[PDB]
Amino acid sequence: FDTINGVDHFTPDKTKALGSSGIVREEVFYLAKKNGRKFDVTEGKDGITVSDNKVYIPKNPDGSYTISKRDGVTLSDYYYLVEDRAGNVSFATLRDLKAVGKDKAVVNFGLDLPVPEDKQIVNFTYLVRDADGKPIENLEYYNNSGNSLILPYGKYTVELLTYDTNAAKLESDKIVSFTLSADNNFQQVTFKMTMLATSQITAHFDHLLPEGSRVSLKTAQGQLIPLEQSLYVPKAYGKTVQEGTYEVVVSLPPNEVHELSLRLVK
Amino acid sequence: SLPPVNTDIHDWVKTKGAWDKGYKGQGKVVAVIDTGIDPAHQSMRISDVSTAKVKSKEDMLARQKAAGINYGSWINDKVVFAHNYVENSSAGMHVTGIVAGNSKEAAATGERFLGIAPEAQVMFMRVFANDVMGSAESLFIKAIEDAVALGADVINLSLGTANGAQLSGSKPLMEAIEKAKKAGVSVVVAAGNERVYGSDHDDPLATNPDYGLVGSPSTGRTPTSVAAINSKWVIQRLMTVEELEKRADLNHGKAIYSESVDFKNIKDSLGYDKSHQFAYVKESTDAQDVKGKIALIERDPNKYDEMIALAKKHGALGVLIFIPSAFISHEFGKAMSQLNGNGTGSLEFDSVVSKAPSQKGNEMNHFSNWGLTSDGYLKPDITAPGQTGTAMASPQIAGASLLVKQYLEKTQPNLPKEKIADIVKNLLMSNAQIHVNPETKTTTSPRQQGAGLLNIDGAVTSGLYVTGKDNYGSISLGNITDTMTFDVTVHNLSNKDKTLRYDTELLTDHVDPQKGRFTLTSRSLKTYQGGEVTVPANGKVTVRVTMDVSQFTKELTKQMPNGYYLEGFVRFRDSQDDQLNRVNIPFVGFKGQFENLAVAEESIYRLKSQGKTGFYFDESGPKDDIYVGKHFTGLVTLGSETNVSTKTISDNGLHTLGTFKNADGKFILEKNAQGNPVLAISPNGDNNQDFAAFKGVFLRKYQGLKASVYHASD
Ligand SMILES: [Ca+2]
Ligand SMILES: [Ca+2]
Repeated sequence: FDTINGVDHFTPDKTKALGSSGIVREEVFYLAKKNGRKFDVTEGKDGITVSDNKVYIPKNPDGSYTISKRDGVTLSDYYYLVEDRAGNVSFATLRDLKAVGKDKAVVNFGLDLPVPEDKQIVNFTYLVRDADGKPIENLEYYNNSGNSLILPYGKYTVELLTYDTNAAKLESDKIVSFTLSADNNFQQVTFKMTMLATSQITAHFDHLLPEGSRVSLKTAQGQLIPLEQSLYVPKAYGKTVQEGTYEVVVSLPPNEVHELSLRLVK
Repeated sequence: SLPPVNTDIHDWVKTKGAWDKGYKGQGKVVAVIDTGIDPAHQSMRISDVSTAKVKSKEDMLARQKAAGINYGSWINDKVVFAHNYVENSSAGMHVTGIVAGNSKEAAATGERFLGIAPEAQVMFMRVFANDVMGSAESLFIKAIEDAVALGADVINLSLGTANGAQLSGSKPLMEAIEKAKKAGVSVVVAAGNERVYGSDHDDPLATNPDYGLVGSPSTGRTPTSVAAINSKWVIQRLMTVEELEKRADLNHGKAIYSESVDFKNIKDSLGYDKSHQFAYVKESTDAQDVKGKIALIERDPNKYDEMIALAKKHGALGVLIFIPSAFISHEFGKAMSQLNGNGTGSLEFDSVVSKAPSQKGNEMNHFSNWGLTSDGYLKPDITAPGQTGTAMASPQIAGASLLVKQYLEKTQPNLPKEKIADIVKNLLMSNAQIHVNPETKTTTSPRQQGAGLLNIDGAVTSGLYVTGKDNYGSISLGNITDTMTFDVTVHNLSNKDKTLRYDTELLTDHVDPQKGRFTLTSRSLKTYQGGEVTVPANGKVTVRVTMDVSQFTKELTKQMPNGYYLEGFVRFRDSQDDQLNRVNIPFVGFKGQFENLAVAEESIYRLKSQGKTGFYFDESGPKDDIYVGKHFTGLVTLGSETNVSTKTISDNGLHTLGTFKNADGKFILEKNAQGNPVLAISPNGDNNQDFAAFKGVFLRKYQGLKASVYHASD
């Protein structure tokens, strides 16, 4: 964000497209008011249609965009918008992208999970530490998300404090290092995770076992998990819950009727 | 030369019997895991550090190096370790005061407050949840492990989830607790403060008896799950009226008053005034009024001081009716005498606290969590005096556990670490005093009070404790059938054998007959005399309890058609002296099939077709309104109007499938010419009634819910 004469000149970073999250289209535009709202309803020939009151700021030769200060319009009314090759779009107010000073950088934290968008753990917490060690203080957030910090140039380290351990498992390193500098001024660090899914497994013997029988499960490897006899249906042993595919062994530290019920989606 | 000791709880829980034997927590350690302390308070002190477990900051540093713990620090001889586990930039000071407060100075009331274990040292882990509870689980586990490592003797855990299961909790937490047990560490946890299914609406209906809500992890086998009784005494700012200093049935004219949501609150120690207008409407007033007219909480014209409509209820209800512009109120025996003396007289509100007898004294706390585990086990384990109910009972049992663990370490020196913590729990439960509900004059259900109110003396004096088949201070039978039998085992820890006579009191739930709802009071069906057994010194003996409940199956099944609880206590006394060696063990079973109770509430359509109604369903508007926002089991679909002069661009949102908008604009469950509603959908794409999805009122925890469609021929 710089000025020439009376400037107001926003030049977006280069969108390094080449891909499926590569950017095909970008626009700067401001949202004019009319009748009180930032949209209007035009009665077309076929029926009714609705649209934001966009007015586009042309891309100058210089690569920049000229934010002429004008009217009753403000920097919280200007938007920079991007559409990637798969057709997701993202917008931001030019005020929020301007809120990061020129001497500062942006780091962004997130979970890489192999599932779609809405079936994702959206909640977790982290801690950011110095070149020396101390936690980061006076947190400045970026574009209205709590996982994008604005920090001065330097070397830093971030730690995954907490997340939903009853919903997923950490698959990558818990403390990752990142460095913000004048050219590398936007880093994204992610913690890859794998989704956890659970089953209710139950071994239902046809006849009562002899007292103190030990009923157990044999995992993928030679591991064994102990099952506890239910208090309400004494024939029904299958107690435990962890999920993945098993076979049943009864020690005394001989039927079957084995049932696992896919149970999940909290 | 020291001020006297406040014994409001000590006299009831019988701590003196433990102190007078040498058990004050010397060289023991309680780890409070909670939201915040102040290690500098007048009460964070110990007498004689030479006997403490941790004798110096250097000792503490040593342990931290040994255990591999590079954070937190020793603070004083009392708080020997403290740390923040939520480190990224008081409530639990009371709990610490209660376990281990040892003050030389006196408090506001003139007396000095001593915790249960005044000579214990303390460790403080700041841990709590912020957005999605369960994310905090990892910090809690780090806390438990550090308490264990740096050498705690008891852990007071502040953590709850509502309707916990005993055998099927959260794997890493339950395991870290198991390691804590294997290190000899009692783990004490509040039961919870949600009380029963539907506590914010009405009492549970008699067809739905799985109403328990005890919370995880107190529902684990290992932790001690503490329910809460209301203290007999309160310490708070009273309100005086001097023309009444003579009528002692009114604490000598000092009232307990309350308020709700802070309208324009009090202006202390100034002889204000008011007279009595009990005609609630338009009297010649010159501005105390009886809220006898239960109409609406609207305070009077300018000067309030309302009083109770129900003689002796002494609820002093929160929410001031029976915005601002005055102040709150609400007591009664002071009202119907304050209204004497000519019509009116002068009062003032005190600025220094006083002791005064409690209005809810000796009654189970309304919010203390109740009922079984989600998967059928008997919790909570025990009661102590205490939305911060159970949370203030919990440290009482943590301190008691310190004292009893001391007893065990002296008189059973070779009892192994892997087996002491359970003995501490079992002695506490077996020696508790069974409560009686002073209102209904009948025994409180073990689903509410556990093995009874704490009794520290009994636990460190009798050598007895009691046990069931599963080797635990209480008995979870399971399904019951017309004939209940179980085997009780008594253990003796003294070196002189004792002889005990034992009977069996049997209880079920009391049910309100005109409303078809439990009353959350118990009903004593019968006491079954059971004989006599002699417990060998340093041994055990087993007797069998057998009961025939056949006589009751008609009436109980009729008032509770899906099964009822049969529960109660096996009570042992000394054979020659009725008051020695009082021990007992609670049991509960279910006459029916608990594991099969209905999971979802009946469908709203079926219910309407029997003239019945749901448990949360508002019968508000027109006849057979089922507004999608109400609470019912039914199907929901999405509607959109057919517009003849435009393309529609707007859906109408969800509505109850089977209901249709009427003249006034309300969705009514319309009936076809045969009399019935009609569930039907049209997947044409028009986005009008194109799908059907399930909406439930769930009576029980569930899993594996899914929807399927079959042909009706099938
Ligand atoms: Ca205990
Ligand atoms: Ca349709």
